[PDB]
Amino acid sequence: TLAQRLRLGSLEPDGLSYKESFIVRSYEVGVNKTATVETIANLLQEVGCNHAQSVGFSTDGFATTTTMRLLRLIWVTARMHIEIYKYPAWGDVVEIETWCQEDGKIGTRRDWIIKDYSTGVVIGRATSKWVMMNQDTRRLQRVNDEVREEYLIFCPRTPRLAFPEEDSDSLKKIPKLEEPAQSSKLGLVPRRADLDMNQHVNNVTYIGWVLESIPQEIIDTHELQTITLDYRRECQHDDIVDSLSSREGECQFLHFLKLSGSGLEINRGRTQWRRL
Amino acid sequence: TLAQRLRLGSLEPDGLSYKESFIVRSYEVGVNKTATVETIANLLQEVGCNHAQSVGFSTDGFATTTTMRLLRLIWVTARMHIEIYKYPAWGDVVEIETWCQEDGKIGTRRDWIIKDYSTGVVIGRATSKWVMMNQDTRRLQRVNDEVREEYLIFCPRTPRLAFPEEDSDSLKKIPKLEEPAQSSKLGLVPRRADLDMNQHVNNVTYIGWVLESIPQEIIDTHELQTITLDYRRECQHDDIVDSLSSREGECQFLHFLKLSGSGLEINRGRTQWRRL
Ligand SMILES: Fc1cccc(F)c1-c1nc2ncsc2cc1Cl
Ligand SMILES: Fc1cccc(F)c1-c1nc2ncsc2cc1Cl
Repeated sequence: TLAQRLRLGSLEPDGLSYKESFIVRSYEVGVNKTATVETIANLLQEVGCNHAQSVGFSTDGFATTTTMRLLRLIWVTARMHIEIYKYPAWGDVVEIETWCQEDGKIGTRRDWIIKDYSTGVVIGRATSKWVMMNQDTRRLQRVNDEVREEYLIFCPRTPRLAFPEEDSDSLKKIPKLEEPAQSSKLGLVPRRADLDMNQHVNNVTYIGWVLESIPQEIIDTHELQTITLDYRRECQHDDIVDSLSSREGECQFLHFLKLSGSGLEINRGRTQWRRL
Repeated sequence: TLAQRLRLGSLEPDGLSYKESFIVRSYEVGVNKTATVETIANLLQEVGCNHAQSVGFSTDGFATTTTMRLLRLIWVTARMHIEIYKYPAWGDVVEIETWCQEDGKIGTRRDWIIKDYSTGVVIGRATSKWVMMNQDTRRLQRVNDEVREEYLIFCPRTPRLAFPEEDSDSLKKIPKLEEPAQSSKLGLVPRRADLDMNQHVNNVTYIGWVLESIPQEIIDTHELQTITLDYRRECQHDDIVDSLSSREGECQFLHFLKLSGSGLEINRGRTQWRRL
């Protein structure tokens, strides 16, 4: 397709990773005169999509194989973990590599390295854990041996980890914060613009909501260094959400999104912050 | 710079208009599987900012001349008018031409043509009125003959109009909608994410707030064909917005944005809709 030809990317030599670069646009930058986390997350999704496209997945339910489509099987995000050392500026060229390895029998892990292409310096990295689910029962699966063959051709056989260090913050359990929470943002409702292709509430919306929970004093004086998010439930368009946070100039916060009425958990998270 | 070498864009020969093309990315497409209005608005900003950059304007300012810098002056939208005939799909390429001509001495008019990249068929167009504003006082300004000298070199001598037709919808005055209004979206609040470099509410957010007021039946069964938005008074980060609309297979809405507390008008608008 024309987009594959023109895009600033391509499969890498071994064909087991994808690389694409993006010119940071003027509207992508926030109060810190640099790319918002939302922007970064979007680009993580874009390169993930384009990787899938380039190995022959026919953009249906994302990353679904020919058999998965037939057996009504999909990939759902259990965890996202983003770490940014340095937010890029308007007009910077950011290179992002992404690839996918097996994650035992439960599902799949997608990683990302984020470079400033000019310097070649790593400005961020990211890792994510996904699980196979029957889209009809919404119930988890041992990854069929049929499916594994279809996708593992396009994955490195031996570990490639964006986070290869020992007790990696990326795999740390997140506990439920104790109510009442130090900070809260109450009665949040998805806006229309927050809804994706398939009418699900966008990952960037969950990110936004986590930040809404943070005290003005911290965002005025600090920048987000890491975010971790575990997803339990999809938030419906008319659902009403309370976003909570507590602590646990370099600070961490525990997060928790629940439904205002039910009290039911939508997600929980952790965010680390650096001083400006 | 590397960004300009990699952008699908360039000044035209004459140095009086700028053209840049875009691949519609995965997260830029809404429920209709086509680019959102928020993406198209964003793209119109980007191509305008890159035209500024291309004739030697610096960063930290959209088209703010050497003097404007010194006086702490910026450009703000008085009126936006967009028309889309066809929304590009995920993966499609659109070319946008943009240029800027003078609007008496109250300010400047920026216009856009949107074409399909391959064919060069017109799928959309836009025009806008901008006025100078002190970025600190947030107060509108007499356009200096000093600043006119600095920019007028890069504006075509004789009118170029994206809307060359006679009694153009783009120039028609917008009446006050009669309250109480058919449709409403109350207690809207700027998100942290809506705030730009300088800490004020993005142009695109006001468009979103207008679409929030339209009934679900319409968005489910129709596409936005045109929008006219007047910006009368700014939304502050701490302000709360009520967004109103009424009617007046092609349907129109009169719009009105006011502050929940004051009852102060910030914006008034028209939207024209086509059936999917
Ligand atoms: F898109 C892919 C191209 C090549 C190899 C892969 F493993 C994938 C893939 N990426 C995923 N990302 C999140 S779940 C998921 C599942 C798969 Cl099969
Ligand atoms: F960017 C520009 C490049 C070239 C010529 C111009 F006149 C501009 C310009 N464009 C604007 N667009 C909205 S306000 C505004 C003001 C100016 Cl001075």
